[PDB]
Amino acid sequence: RKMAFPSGKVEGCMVQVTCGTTTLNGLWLDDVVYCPRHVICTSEDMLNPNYEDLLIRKSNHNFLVQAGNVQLRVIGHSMQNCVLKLKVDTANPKTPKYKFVRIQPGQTFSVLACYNGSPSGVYQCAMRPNFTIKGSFLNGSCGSVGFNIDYDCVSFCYMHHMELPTGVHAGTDLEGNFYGPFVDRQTAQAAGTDTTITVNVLAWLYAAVINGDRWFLNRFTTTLNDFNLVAMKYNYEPLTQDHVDILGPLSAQTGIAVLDMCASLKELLQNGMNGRTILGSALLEDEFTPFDVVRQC
Amino acid sequence: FRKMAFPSGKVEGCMVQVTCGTTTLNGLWLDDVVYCPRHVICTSEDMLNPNYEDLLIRKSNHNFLVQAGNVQLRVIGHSMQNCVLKLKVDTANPKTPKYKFVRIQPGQTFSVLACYNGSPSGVYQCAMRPNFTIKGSFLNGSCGSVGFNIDYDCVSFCYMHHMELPTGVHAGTDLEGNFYGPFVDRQTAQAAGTDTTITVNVLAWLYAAVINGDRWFLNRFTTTLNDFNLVAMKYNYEPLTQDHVDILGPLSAQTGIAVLDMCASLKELLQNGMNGRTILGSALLEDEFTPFDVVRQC
Ligand SMILES: *[C@H](O)[C@H](C[C@@H]1CC=NC1=O)NC(=O)[C@H](CC(C)C)NC(=O)OCc1ccccc1F
Repeated sequence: RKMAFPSGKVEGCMVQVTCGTTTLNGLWLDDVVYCPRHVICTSEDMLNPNYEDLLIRKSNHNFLVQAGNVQLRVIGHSMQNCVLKLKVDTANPKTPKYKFVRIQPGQTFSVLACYNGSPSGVYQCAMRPNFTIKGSFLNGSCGSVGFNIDYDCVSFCYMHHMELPTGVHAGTDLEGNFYGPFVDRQTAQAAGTDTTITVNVLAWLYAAVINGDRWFLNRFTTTLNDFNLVAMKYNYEPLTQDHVDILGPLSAQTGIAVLDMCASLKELLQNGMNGRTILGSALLEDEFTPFDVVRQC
Repeated sequence: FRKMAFPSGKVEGCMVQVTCGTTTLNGLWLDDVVYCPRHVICTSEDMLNPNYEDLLIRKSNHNFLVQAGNVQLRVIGHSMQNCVLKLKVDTANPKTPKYKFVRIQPGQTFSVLACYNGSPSGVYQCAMRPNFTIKGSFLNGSCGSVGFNIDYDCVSFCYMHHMELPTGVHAGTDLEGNFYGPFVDRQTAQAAGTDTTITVNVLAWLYAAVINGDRWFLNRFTTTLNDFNLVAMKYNYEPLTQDHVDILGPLSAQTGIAVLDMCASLKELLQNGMNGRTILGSALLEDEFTPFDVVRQC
């Protein structure tokens, strides 16, 4: 089962941010609220916004920040890349221990989808190799954040800014730097060609085994380089030696050598599933990391 | 589409741990009552067929250890409601949300906050199968984890976890302690009925495909509900109820496609197969999204 981190620590930080006729979500940590800077745009602005220009023309009192029924007074504002930072006069007592991180493609994270400052749903995503994320984000979701929880610490890794015409999504880290070649303007943008996260497919196959599913296994083996040749042919990421290392615990747990699973994946790529499913799916799933699988088994 | 859970924070604020001896499971702390599975009072010698009523008479308030984190909550009364233990505690939970206890129907979905020793580990979306099992992720120590939906500010609690079956699926009760399905809280091998496909959710999925402009499978014909139900059962699909017909109303309205017309389209897919075609990027029909789930993500 695809499993998200419990979202309570993040729900206590979500607020609503309005400028003009534009409302989206912000993240309130300590006495600062972080949100996408395109909240300051209007219809005409959005096509080619000169954000520094638009921002200097704004006053602190142009920002309406609401935490539920309560309006927070903005006592200062600044911009860090694509993220607007609003200083408010009061600190959030619900602020958890946190940090800002930039995740690598193939890493997963939970998304708390929010609208008008209110949490609506939580789900698990992966950072695609082409730096998109396949999410459920509608109008008004901008400022929703993605995160992981290690111990009692929330690592914020994603803030949501836009949809692409293919229906995937793009956004920034909490320093305001986009993942991928995207820009926060109202244009149709295309991503690089997406590739499949191989180490995650391998983790998922080990999971199907742990759960007693093994029809796809074979007795064949393969070298790492010969597997990577076939992987790349089918637009799968090559498997690094650290990726192999990371798969050790699942290998140990099932007694299936990593390169043996690679030989099984190779057969699937070349032949398909021929009606058969794995863990219920007709497709090879690649949004489960080794850690995600282990933690759940 | 994707499975999307409700935000879990209102439920996290209610999770505690309940311990008898060395046996620790999770409980749900609402106002001044903690709810947990009664088998917290079982020993290993008792697991195969406990006498819960006799096991409880031997129990006093001061034998129950209830903790929120490392903070003890003193128990001041206890009772048993079916398969659930109710422990009155001396502190009202300040984080109690608006809530209700609901008993859901097969096919309905809900979020599960998987907890261990009172600490949440993850949240995910489950479907109650037509045979009253759920396909969860539960390890040892997960009992007492709850399933819920959130409507506005109000948490509807619908599931409490009690056990695993040989097939690897899971079974449990509502918050009044009544099992879903024919199962009992004893350490015995129990078999669920044969699982069937959740027809109402497949229909919801077809509506979702139509809303997104994927509508090759729509035909010019209709059927009666009885005719559809009789065919459906031959393909191991659940028959539709009047409540199923009714909760498809909004999607029927959104699309202008009568429920019974969508049933005729489904019938043709069941009889003729997909013919190497996809619906929403899939050769498989999905049955774990309810009409409400579809509306949420659309
Ligand atoms: C903020 O809430 C919003 C979220 C997206 C709206 C619908 N699904 C979403 O994920 N963000 C925006 O609307 C973006 C604002 C820009 C100034 C960055 N724009 C956007 O998502 O639309 C992209 C676009 C533009 C033109 C043609 C196609 C297309 F996809």
